[PDB]
Amino acid sequence: PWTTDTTFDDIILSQPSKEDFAKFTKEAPLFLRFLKLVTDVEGRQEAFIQFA
Amino acid sequence: SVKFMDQKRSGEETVYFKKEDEALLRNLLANHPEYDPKYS
Repeated sequence: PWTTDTTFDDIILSQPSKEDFAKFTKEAPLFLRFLKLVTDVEGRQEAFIQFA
Repeated sequence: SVKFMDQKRSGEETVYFKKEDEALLRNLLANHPEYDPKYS
């Protein structure tokens, strides 16, 4: 699909770096629910709060 | 003068802290998501 800022390429031929990779925004809540559960079990809530 | 001062004070405090409670209700769930039922 057309994009004015991105281009598609082969990873091995490009040898891309982290800043060459393109960025997007992903929706959290579905993951954050599971993360809260996992952290409530494991006993590390600081990490959940920081990440949220 | 007595009921005057008392009721004026009560109304002013009520309005002020109504505003403050509105603001805190706005900014609660962000800084304290562990209560937010969106993540539960």
